[PDB]
Amino acid sequence: SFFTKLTADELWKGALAETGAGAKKGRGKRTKKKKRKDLNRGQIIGEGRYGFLWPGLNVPLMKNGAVQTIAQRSKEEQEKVEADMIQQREEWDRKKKMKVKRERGWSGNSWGGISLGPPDPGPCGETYEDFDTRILEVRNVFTMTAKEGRKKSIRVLVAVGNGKGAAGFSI
Amino acid sequence: HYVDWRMWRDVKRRKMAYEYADERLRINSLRKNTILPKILQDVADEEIAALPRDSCPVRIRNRCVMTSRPRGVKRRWRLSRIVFRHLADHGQLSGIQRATW
Amino acid sequence: NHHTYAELMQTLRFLGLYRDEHQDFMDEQKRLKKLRGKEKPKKGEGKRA
Amino acid sequence: NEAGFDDDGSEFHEHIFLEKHLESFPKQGPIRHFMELVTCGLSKNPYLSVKQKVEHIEWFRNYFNEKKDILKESNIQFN
Amino acid sequence: PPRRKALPPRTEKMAVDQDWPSVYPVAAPFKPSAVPLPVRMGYPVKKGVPMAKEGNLELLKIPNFLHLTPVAIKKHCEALKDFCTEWPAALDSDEKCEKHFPIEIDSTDYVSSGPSVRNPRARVVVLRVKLSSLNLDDHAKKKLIKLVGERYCKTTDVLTIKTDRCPLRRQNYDYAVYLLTVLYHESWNTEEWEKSK
Amino acid sequence: VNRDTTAVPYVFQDDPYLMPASSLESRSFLLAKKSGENVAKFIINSYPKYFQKDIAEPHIPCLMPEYFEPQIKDISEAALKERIELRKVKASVDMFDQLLQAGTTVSLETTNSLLDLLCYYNNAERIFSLMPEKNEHSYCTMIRGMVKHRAYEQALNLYTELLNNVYTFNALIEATVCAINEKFEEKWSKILELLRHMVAQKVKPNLQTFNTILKCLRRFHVFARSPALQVLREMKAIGIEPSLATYHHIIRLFDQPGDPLKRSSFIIYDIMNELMGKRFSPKDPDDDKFFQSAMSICSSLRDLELAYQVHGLLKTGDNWKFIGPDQHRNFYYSKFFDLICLMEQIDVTLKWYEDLIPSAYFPHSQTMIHLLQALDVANRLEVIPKIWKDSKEYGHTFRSDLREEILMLMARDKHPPELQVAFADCAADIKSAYESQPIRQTAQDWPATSLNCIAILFLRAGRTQEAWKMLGLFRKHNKIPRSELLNELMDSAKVSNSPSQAIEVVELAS
Amino acid sequence: KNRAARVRVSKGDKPVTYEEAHAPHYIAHRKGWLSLHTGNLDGEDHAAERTVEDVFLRKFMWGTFPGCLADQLVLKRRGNQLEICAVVLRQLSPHKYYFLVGYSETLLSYFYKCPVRLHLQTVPSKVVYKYL
Amino acid sequence: LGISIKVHEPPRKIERFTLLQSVHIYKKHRVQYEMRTLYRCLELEHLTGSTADVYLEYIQRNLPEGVAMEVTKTQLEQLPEHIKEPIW
Amino acid sequence: TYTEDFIKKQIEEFNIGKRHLANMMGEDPETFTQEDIDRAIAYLFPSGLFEKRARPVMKHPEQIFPRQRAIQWGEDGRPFHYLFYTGKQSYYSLMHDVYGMLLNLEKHQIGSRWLIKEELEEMLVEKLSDLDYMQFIRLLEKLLTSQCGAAEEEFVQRFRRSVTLESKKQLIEPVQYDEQGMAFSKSEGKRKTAKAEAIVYKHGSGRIKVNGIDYQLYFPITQDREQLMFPFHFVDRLGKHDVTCTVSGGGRSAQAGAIRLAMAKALCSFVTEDEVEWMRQAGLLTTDPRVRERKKPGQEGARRKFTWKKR
RNA sequence: GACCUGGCGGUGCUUCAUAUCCCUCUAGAGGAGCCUGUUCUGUAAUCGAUAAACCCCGAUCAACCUCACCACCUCUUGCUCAGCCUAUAUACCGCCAUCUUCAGCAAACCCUGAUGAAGGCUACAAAGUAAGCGCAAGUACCCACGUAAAGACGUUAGGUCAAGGUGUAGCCCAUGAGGUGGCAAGAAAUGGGCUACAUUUUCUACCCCAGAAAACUACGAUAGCCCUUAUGAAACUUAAGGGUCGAAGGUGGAUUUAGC
RNA sequence: AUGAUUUU
Ligand SMILES: [K+]
Ligand SMILES: [K+]
Ligand SMILES: [K+]
Ligand SMILES: [K+]
Ligand SMILES: [Mg+2]
Ligand SMILES: [Mg+2]
Ligand SMILES: [Mg+2]
Ligand SMILES: [Mg+2]
Ligand SMILES: [Mg+2]
Ligand SMILES: [Mg+2]
Ligand SMILES: [Mg+2]
Ligand SMILES: [Mg+2]
Ligand SMILES: [Mg+2]
Ligand SMILES: [Mg+2]
Ligand SMILES: [Mg+2]
Ligand SMILES: [Mg+2]
Ligand SMILES: [Mg+2]
Ligand SMILES: [Mg+2]
Ligand SMILES: [Mg+2]
Ligand SMILES: [Mg+2]
Ligand SMILES: [Mg+2]
Ligand SMILES: [Mg+2]
Ligand SMILES: [Mg+2]
Ligand SMILES: [Mg+2]
Ligand SMILES: [Mg+2]
Ligand SMILES: [Mg+2]
Ligand SMILES: [Mg+2]
Ligand SMILES: [Mg+2]
Repeated sequence: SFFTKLTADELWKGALAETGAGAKKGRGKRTKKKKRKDLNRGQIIGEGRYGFLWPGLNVPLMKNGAVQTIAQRSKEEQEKVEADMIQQREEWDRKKKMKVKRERGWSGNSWGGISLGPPDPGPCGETYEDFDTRILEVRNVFTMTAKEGRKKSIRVLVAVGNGKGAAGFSI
Repeated sequence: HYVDWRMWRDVKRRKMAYEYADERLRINSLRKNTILPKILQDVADEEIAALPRDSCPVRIRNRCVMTSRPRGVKRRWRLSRIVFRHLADHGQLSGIQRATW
Repeated sequence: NHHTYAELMQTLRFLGLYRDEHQDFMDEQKRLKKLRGKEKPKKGEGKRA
Repeated sequence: NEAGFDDDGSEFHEHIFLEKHLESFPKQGPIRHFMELVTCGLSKNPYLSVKQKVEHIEWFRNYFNEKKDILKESNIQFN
Repeated sequence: PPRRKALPPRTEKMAVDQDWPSVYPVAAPFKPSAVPLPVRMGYPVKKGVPMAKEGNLELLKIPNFLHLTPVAIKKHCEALKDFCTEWPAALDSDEKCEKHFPIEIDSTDYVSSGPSVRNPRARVVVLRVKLSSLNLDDHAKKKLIKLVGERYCKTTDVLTIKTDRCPLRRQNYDYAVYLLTVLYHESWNTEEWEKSK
Repeated sequence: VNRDTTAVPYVFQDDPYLMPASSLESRSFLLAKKSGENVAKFIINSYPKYFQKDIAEPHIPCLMPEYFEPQIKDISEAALKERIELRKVKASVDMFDQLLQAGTTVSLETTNSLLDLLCYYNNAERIFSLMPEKNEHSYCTMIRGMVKHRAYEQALNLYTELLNNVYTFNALIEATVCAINEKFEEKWSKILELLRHMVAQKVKPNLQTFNTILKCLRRFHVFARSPALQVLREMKAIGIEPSLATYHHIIRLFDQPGDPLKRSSFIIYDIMNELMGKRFSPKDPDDDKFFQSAMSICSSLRDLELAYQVHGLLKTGDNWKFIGPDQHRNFYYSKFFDLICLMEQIDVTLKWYEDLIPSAYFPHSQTMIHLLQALDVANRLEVIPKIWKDSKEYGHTFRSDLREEILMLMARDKHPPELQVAFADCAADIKSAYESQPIRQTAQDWPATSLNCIAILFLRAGRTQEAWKMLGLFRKHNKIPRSELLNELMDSAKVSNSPSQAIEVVELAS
Repeated sequence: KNRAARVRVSKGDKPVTYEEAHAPHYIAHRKGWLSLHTGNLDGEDHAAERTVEDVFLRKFMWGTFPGCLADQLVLKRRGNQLEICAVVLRQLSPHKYYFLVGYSETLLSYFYKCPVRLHLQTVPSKVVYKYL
Repeated sequence: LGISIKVHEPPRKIERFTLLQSVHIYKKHRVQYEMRTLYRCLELEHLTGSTADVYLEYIQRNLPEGVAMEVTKTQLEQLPEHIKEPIW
Repeated sequence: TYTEDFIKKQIEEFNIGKRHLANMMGEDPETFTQEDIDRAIAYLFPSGLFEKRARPVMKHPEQIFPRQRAIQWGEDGRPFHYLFYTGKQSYYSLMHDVYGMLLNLEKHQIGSRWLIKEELEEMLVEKLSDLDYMQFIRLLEKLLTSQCGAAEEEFVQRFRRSVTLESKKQLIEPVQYDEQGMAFSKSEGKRKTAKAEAIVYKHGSGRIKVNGIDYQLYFPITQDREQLMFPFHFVDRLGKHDVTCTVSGGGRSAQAGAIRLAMAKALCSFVTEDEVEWMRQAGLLTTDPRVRERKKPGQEGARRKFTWKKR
């Protein structure tokens, strides 16, 4: 039925299942997580399967100084449009599947030795483009809470330096 | 394109009950009086029994027109309780609010 | 009239004047299942038969 | 609340007084008593038009004509 | 090129002395670009203020009386004054109205919203008449009261007849008048079986 | 209620983003809305079953699915008449041929109706020949169809056949004038001959006959001026009241592209006196063109009083509905506003500007130029920045003709400091418009006069640094600053005691 | 705990409007109804019909104007006239807005056999009442 | 328009009902809804048919959405010709 | 954060809209008040939301917008107040002034409530703590107790607000005269779903007509007659007045209580002021708010709960 | 080995619970009959809830329909651009339960612990400032009282794939659709409720001044049997009324519920 | 007096 339908957000929220008791105490793995895909990205208003051309929405309102009439693309032309849309979708999927190489630190999966880039500028027009920040240790410390039980927190040690004798560290 | 086959059967029963409705009324009028002869009344009983089953008005159930729920349906809006509450909470129903007194 | 309320919107969507997020979600999921390998068996094609 | 709705220009006497349609029906007997009840119900009915009110009477006349043999068994004569 | 820029609201072009009824001729949804009123609506947040008229859905959810300003109402009534007649001066009091028009007719019209306007409650017609006005002697008065039964209230000396059988209001009115006529004539008529009272 | 000035036309939305800015945008938005209505109607007609559910009481026939199909498929006269009513020209003629081959009789009225459909929308000639009996109605409609199809000689020949055996005479008059290119007197003699035929047949000429004659006489620019009055006297003698199209034909004929136009002035004066205080009704398809043609005469004669008489006649009662289509209303409003700016007090002209623009129409770039010229004549230059803001609102930001006129007018003479600062702000806004021209996709224009005026205004307002930036634009765009501009630069340098600036002015001057 | 039409708290960067930030118990106290009609009145009828029409109209407008509507719709009925008021964005061109408005009004008028009039109020962005 | 009018406020009506708060096995917890109908009666006396028709048309067209109107008539009539005297 | 320039723009917009609103309503723009603005807003934009702040409001920007203090540091960044680096300059400067006045006084030697905390925040703009409020009140009280000068008395009165002390004296119905000239008083009483209107004459034969029926016949229960005797017997006026009372709604006991309240209030127009006060202190002039409590869903009754099973 | 936090303690002290822990106050349940759920037994015959937080619960409700169960039979692009009340509530959206008859949850900063998990208060003040949610305040009913409503973050992988939608997995001559017929009971136990065991009662007039009955013809079934009536096409079955009979029950074991 | 094994 038409009324037994939901919106994109109402469907993706259920499909992704980000909430729930599973993702609260490490009861599920992150490997099988699926990412949300926008279905309104490549779609243009006025495009249909039948390939009708509506003046003012799908095609320009006036052509050669005259108002266009309602037209319909040929079967071959519509097949070309469908093939173009499929090719664009596959290219977009390929770009997402492309992986950007990241320089590893002391080890392949170790956060130590990885640079965090220049420090964030201060609110008073102060910049630290000369300084460089690198990570030394990332540790997941835990504490016990009455309600939630184990409480997970991240402790990170970093070091900043400019290369001219001025340097420091913080946690 | 209805919600389910149960709703589709209910629609068919309503359509077949809307038909044959006057014929049932006329025959049942003969059956529901003592003035007419008993033999004629018995023949009317045979005719109304021989009428199609789906034409019987008691086979119609007031299901939800949104989720095909056979129970928990308000007759004024023809909606199930869950759908009615969802619309009322969203505010899409005029003049309906939470009752506090 | 659920037949009217469904076919009319289906016609509008095929004419490019109505966008249905739910229908797009179903089509995308069906396409992904076909790519994964799980495709709807055709009528008369009995896997158990 | 009634614009665009006319019941063929019928009047109150046509809608109510349906005894003129019982000329075929016998004026005495249980059949007459039953038809008096039917006509009284049709006259009190506000949701029916004159055409369908006559149609109910026509159906009863046809049904009684078909079942005249049963009426003969029960010592009743129709038309 | 940059996206199309919305023009400044026409309230700036509007002057203080303006024909507001002309600005809002009929009932229209609230438009901040057309209403030169800095009206705010909405429950304020902590250390906040009610939301501005631009984008305020609450203002849009209010049936506005902009088209019904007092100046507009007076002007509309002045134009419509040509369409109205004058009540008779002789019927100054309700007693005189009752004296000249003993029969009163009551009917109800219903205004609804939606594609359909049909309403079965619009067929009811009520006819009230005082039996004192009717030319009734002792026999006719008593027979009429017995015939009508509870339809006549002795305290008010008023006979009330309600007709709803007829599908149309005009047919109900005709039936009500016909019932009153036959009741009056039969009440005056004397039958032999009445001697067994 | 009364007409409101700040509001846009009622057809458009009342949203700042949705309201049109220019006349071209106004036309495009209406066409887009009409396109949407056509698309919706096409969907309804293509799929009627989705809308066959009556829920409104009383019934609304217009809001119902449309059916234009020959339901009766049987080959019969009744179904043939149905297709004639449905105006299916191809189906009707094929069915008529099949009916004729079958041998069943066809009524004369049905045959005449088929001819009327074919003539308005060969096959018609073949059917006309195949008619066992050709009646005067069939001859008349065939002549009218030929005249509509520009077969004037064929129509005249058919009329000769009819003679051997009102609208017809109108077709004949058009046919005689258009088929041949003889002299005006010969065409007038042909018209008189047709009138003599009309008298012989006892047929009364009508308003359409008179309008067709006048438009045919209009084809001769000057030869048929006096005969137009003769036709007009004939109309009065018969008793036919002239229509707006009749007056439109008279003015377009009597008034020609000539210098004196003394008789044209007399004709329009008499027509306005004749039509003063009179309401009008639709009588002829050319009634709309009357007001635009009259306004053109008013603009040509430079008679604003006459234009106000035309405007007053338009606003009398329901005569405003005869203003005409969009192109007619644009021409009428533009000429009316231009004449107002030319021959009226500036204060009343501003009142007319507020009442008309933009409620009546979106002004053209030339109209805005004329308004600036009127302000220049009135020596009220404080409104020039306001006109620039109006031009930006109305879509005249990048025409570059108004920009040059505004800059030249502001920098023409010195002003009090308050007005000078306002002019400097307007010049900066125009400078930003030049920096953001949509024409920059092809080329960017920085006129030397525009650069000089902006720099002069900045210097007079005290924007010395901005003037140096303007000088940088001068050497960037290969434009030479004027001597007066250099003198102002030297004065500023001397005030600031800056020999470096003085050397800079000398260097750029050399 | 209740979770009926309530936008729960979050990190604090979630923008919400006035309608969606107010819980259903605030109806008729701090916010009004999104639809007005005489169906839900003592003695009146066709409440179910109005509800079905309102649901279809909201879904039809949502699909007809993808990425355009900012807030919910205000539906009003006066006799035979139907008024649909929407707050939309400005991303689309005015030609597309006018084309859809004309198409939507004509299609709905023929479908529901009543004069349907659509009004649009464009805003630069979605109005944020608060950040939950 | 010069019409004598009297306005009073009839008592309001509140229609309340209850529904299940949850979807399952939670009969105890309920959610209660209500519909409030406020009445306003305006009685206009001593007017003619033409004046009444104009007034009704004006108010009905200006009636805001979500408001229902019921107009009760009181028409004055004389005795019918047949009931003038007892012919029977 | 709202700047002063934004406030000025809102004030200008408010003035323009006020003149436009007066033009719309067809009244004099000069003699237009906030009440006139409120009436116009209510009529033009009718809102039935129970919370008033959710309705459309058009007031002055000063009242609508909150109050913010000016920036203490200028272009050079130097704060303008000596006690700026305390974070609560307004409070501490006020405490400094009070302490200074206390030193000066040492050298020299019902409706007034102390300022509430919330209004103290408004006066001092900056936020204060509960104990900060307590310390400020303590200093003001100590200042008031000490010998106050003219300036000190003015300073103390600055931080005080007037309180209207409502009197508990029972109102007296005006005495009316009937056709016969007899004096009488008319009053009303209300019990739970019971309403009674009583007309009590100054002099009479001690009769009490309830709905045209004598009391012993209308209320056969002795307790109801005890209720009717309570007012007159209390003021020692038993049998010296006549009462004609009509009661409707409720049970027999509710009707008796409603009549008792109506007669007692009507009798107050004939008894002395001390007797009126004594009746009020005896409970004869106070309406009883005890009414039937609504039943709640999920419960057998108002407070009664369903049977609870541990397992 | 020594610590941080939480939980727990038949762990100390102080104040405490206001239908509330005990001594107290009222009326009940548990024993009788009946109505209605559940557990076990039986048939060919659904499913779910099933400590507090299930048990007149999904149902503001089942002779056909509902029905999703079973037996038999019938149909194959199937009312649907299919369909599936099929397995997973331990993938979820959506409505909820409970602590809550709480008051805490905290973004963004700063400080302390030698820069460890972590902690951050003393008012005659000693490192905390705090946006926001909740509480509070407003709002609804008869007031400012009371009752509603509201009640965050989280716990119980709590309940709901059978309101509806949906991820994954499964079938497509069947785990889909339709027709006919049929079960939904009691060996036994138990939850909730109704009616009684009577004299502060039973019948009658009355709605509060009476007359009768009152221990084997007293009280007491809404139980059983027969008849009639109402709806329905279909009433041995649903309901109401009348007729017939007058059973257990004589204040209830351990235990337990609600009320300011 | 007791609370089956693996489940961050
Ligand atoms: K017990
Ligand atoms: K599932
Ligand atoms: K029990
Ligand atoms: K294991
Ligand atoms: Mg690796
Ligand atoms: Mg049923
Ligand atoms: Mg709860
Ligand atoms: Mg109780
Ligand atoms: Mg028991
Ligand atoms: Mg079970
Ligand atoms: Mg189970
Ligand atoms: Mg079955
Ligand atoms: Mg069954
Ligand atoms: Mg199945
Ligand atoms: Mg399992
Ligand atoms: Mg769960
Ligand atoms: Mg309170
Ligand atoms: Mg509660
Ligand atoms: Mg609260
Ligand atoms: Mg579980
Ligand atoms: Mg379970
Ligand atoms: Mg199966
Ligand atoms: Mg008993
Ligand atoms: Mg019995
Ligand atoms: Mg029966
Ligand atoms: Mg007995
Ligand atoms: Mg053991
Ligand atoms: Mg263990």
